[PDB]
Amino acid sequence: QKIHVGPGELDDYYGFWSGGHQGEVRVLGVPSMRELMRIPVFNVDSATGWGLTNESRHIMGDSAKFLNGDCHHPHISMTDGKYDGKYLFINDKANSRVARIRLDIMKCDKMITVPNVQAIHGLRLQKVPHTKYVFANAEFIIPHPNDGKVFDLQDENSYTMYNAIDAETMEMAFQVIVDGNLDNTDADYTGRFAAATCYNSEKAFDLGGMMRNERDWVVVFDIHAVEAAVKAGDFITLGDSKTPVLDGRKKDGKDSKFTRYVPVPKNPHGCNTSSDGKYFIAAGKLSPTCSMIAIDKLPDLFAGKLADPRDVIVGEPELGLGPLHTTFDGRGNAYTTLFIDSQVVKWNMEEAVRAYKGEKVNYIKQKLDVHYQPGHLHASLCETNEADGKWLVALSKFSKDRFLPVGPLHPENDQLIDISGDEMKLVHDGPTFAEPHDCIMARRDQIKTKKIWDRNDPFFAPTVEMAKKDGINLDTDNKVIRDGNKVRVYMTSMAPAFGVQEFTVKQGDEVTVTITNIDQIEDVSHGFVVVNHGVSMEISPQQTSSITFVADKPGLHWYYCSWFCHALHMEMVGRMMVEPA
Amino acid sequence: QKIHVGPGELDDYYGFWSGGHQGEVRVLGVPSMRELMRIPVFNVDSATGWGLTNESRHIMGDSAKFLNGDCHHPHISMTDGKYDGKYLFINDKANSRVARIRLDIMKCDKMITVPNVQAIHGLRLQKVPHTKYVFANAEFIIPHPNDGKVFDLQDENSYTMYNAIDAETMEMAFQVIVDGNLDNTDADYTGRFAAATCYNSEKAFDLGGMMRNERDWVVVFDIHAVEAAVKAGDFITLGDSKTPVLDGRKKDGKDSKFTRYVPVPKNPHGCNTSSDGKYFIAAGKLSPTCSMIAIDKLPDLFAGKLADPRDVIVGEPELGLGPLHTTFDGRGNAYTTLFIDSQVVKWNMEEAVRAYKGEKVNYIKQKLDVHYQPGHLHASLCETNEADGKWLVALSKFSKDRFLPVGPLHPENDQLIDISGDEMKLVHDGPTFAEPHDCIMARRDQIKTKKIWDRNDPFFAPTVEMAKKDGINLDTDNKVIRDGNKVRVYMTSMAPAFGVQEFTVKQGDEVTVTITNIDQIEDVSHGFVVVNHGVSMEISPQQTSSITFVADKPGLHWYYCSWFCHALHMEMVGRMMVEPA
Ligand code: CUA
Ligand code: CUA
Ligand SMILES: [Ca+2]
Ligand SMILES: [Ca+2]
Ligand SMILES: [Cl-]
Ligand SMILES: [Cl-]
Ligand SMILES: [K+]
Ligand SMILES: [K+]
Repeated sequence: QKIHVGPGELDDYYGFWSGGHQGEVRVLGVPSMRELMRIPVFNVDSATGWGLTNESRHIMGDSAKFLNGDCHHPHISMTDGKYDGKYLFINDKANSRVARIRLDIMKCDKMITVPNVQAIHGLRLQKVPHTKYVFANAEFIIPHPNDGKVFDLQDENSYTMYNAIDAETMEMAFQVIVDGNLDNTDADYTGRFAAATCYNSEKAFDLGGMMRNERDWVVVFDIHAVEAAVKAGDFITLGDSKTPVLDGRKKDGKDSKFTRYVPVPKNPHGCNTSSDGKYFIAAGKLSPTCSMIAIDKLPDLFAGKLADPRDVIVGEPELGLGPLHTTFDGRGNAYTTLFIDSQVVKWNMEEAVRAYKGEKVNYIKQKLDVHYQPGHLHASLCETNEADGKWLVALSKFSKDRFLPVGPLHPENDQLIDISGDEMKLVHDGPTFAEPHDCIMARRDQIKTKKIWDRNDPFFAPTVEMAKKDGINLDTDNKVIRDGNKVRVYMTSMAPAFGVQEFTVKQGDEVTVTITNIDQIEDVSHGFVVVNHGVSMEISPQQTSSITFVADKPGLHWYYCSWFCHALHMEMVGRMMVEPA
Repeated sequence: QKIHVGPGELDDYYGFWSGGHQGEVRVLGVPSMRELMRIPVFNVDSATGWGLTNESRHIMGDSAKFLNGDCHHPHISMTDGKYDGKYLFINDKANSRVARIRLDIMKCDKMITVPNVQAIHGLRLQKVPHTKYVFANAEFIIPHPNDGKVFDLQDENSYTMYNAIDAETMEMAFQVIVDGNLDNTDADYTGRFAAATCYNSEKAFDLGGMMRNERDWVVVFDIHAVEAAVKAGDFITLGDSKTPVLDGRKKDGKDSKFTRYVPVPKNPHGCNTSSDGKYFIAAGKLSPTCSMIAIDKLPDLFAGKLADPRDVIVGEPELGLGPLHTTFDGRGNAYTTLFIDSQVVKWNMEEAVRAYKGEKVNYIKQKLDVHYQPGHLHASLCETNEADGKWLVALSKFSKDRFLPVGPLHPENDQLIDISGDEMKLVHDGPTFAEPHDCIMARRDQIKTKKIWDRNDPFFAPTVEMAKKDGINLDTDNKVIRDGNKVRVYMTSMAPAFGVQEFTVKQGDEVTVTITNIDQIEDVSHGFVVVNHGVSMEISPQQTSSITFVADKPGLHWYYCSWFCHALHMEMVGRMMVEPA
């Protein structure tokens, strides 16, 4: 298969990389493994002005004060268990957020701070009949209220929560209180069930105390029950938050209607739904195994027909030292990362089930050495019923000597593996910055992007609305509006000239600058930088962007186009003149 | 020649790419073209905490308030016209800075805001006897003083200055006032001469005005005469800066003794020194030519022994539409990007010289189509007397359809070209983000990097000093110092545990957390994030990192390791308990 993309040839798949604790999303071409684009999200991007513009800061809301993010789990919206390519969602563990990226423009359009929780980690989307909810794990246990009166993790009100978000409105939909904590999560192929791993059933704070008892669990949710109760008004609220909260904790050994707890060894990590939709598969981490829950048997468990929690475990294969995550070729094989053994193991699921039932069958097919310490892995289309079994990417955390030395801080090794035949084969070592955790691949024909902006696009619709209240036609106008100590500059730009090449303000004015790029030709991007004022933004064809800063320095202040747009780019400039105190 | 670096194999050259409007430096492996490392400079990096940590904010000084940058020009320190691999220097156009990167650790360790100027653009290094000076261009004509009383560019005190920075101290050495402006810059192979291009000899603000003269110039500097006047104390100062300022403007049609103006058509851009040391080659931009100045004839120019300044023009080859930059194979050939024709033109320098003298000779050897609109280009070791004629990179501004569509905003196309033979062969298209302008390549053996940090390292030496005053040994100690409402947490880190897992503070307290990574294994990096407090940093092996934040939120707040470092990495956590006000 494939491997090389030469000049003039295009990649076959889009890859979407989490940027880890750097905070952006990266778009790659597969199988080239080249970075086609970065999409700023939780990071401040000096290039495009994400974090600086009024459009981005409005999207970010109050959290625009944060300059950091820690994002792990990128996922694409689905319709009937197949990517629809409309949105990508990603977590922020550092500042408790979920972001939405529109895949038609490759920008983040919505962001939410998840209320009453700490650290949003695991995240996956509802598969069937479409992505109605985004499900997100809050990883750390906290007091409720968290007012500094209680610090102890054991209080009746010290807990973490599972989170559902309307994928379309990006509002909170509901939250479910749970025993222990939450690591990773996945959803079934019906919409009824979701599931999550827990590694802190002990509720300790030290290393040894989290590794305490030989088993934790995966908690299985009945979204249908949860939906029913919310619409039956049976919910509580926490603090000033209107979010419906339902209780998924076990009372005195009795179950809530919303949850079930399936014991799993040992500090389990990855939580993955097979492409055939037969299994939730939990990676054992400290246990050298994975754990297979039959989704089949979940209706009987919730209905009380099953004698005991462990009954839904139809497989528990022994695999190797330090299992972290599982993915699927859609051929009936599963692929699991072993962190300690530094391998990917390929294994047959149905054979694992039968071996848990007595039959002595060798369910392991192959172990491939990786370099080194793999975390996540992802097979192409693995999260859909179209799992095509062509490509595998394992994302290792130590690169050691796989690339040229670049100092004490090392890159990550993301390795492309061909799985289209019977033997896994390593084809490409891909260095990446700041620890991507997971990634997702889509077919090229599953993504459809806009070549230039629509004037009516929601992204800057608020800026269009404000322009109205000044009597500005953004498509045509080059005006300066004065309002007390607020100066609002409106201009069109067309390579190689700004529509407004000079304005004059008085010292201390609040200057907003709105730019509308009216070039027709694709790729004709402009920038705008105000020298020595900390101001920078992109404006792409037919886009409107706006930025606001204080003219606190008297004298002549130059602004220049940052994006190379024309032969006369260097001369694409203007002057802001600031009248003294 | 080469091209593919399969798994386990290593690249041959380091590349150091500008990060453009994004503000960072990127280290790539050549010829694979993979990005090995991002070095944060003018950008805020959520991953390492550059812009957030105390060590980084100290280096940046007052400019820490700025979240943006605009770099174009990365260069490597030399000894005897050869790379010595100690330092990389780069410009910031947006906020008028010069930054230093230490190539042993791959971090920015020094940063200066250039006084009394706007927009640091062109930048190159003294070649011989070594890089004592960093030369830097200030692009924009501004009033002095810029107090808001005078705005006119024609005014006797409206001008810009050429800048010299001590490469070692990173303190201003001197500035030189010039007529017109400055675009790009380069230096000879003796240390006496430096030269810069000008496109605004007209001192205009509009587009037509800047294009009025048929010729602008390259201004040439006698650095030795300059140095001899600073020494003699024949200099002025401006405003609050101590920096010696010399006058290299013309006075009533008579030269300053520090400078010469050599008229060159038209809005010239590139300013490149051939690797044999013979020529400053200015790229003609609006004129379809390069102009070759003979560094030979310069001593006579400054000794007044030549009637006209054009007498130092020895070749002015017609090459094609929109020449922007020039590079060298060390074989006698120059290679020039044609922005409008979208080509690299290979030409023989000495034949161009023969042609200028009327001799009938075809100095053009080849034109290679590039995709699309090339700005800068770079041939391996081209800045040294060791120019090796092997690889070339052309950095084109419009990628169009060369990669998959990723929205209205496109990647740049940096195309690797094989120049080892008579024929340039296009070998790889490399999509890049936020428009790197230029780059530089060095042989693998020319870069030596630290595998781990030294405890004595200058980078965190100030943080070490604060610890001594506190009677704190960083290598061993896990104590919590209190001083009023200041709280100074000192801890060691060893995967999988922070040496301080808990600390209590009062609401409103100023918390400084100082972490020393005492793991000995290479590549074992640690991280430190405080949830919902916008705090994030990296501590690589044997490093000390510190960060400061306010505990304005009462309650329990978790802090965790961000770098996946150990099997139990998820459990590398701690607790900040904050008592109410
Ligand atoms: Cu407009 Cu560069
Ligand atoms: Cu230390 Cu992960
Ligand atoms: Ca446990
Ligand atoms: Ca001119
Ligand atoms: Cl998972
Ligand atoms: Cl140049
Ligand atoms: K790593
Ligand atoms: K571009």
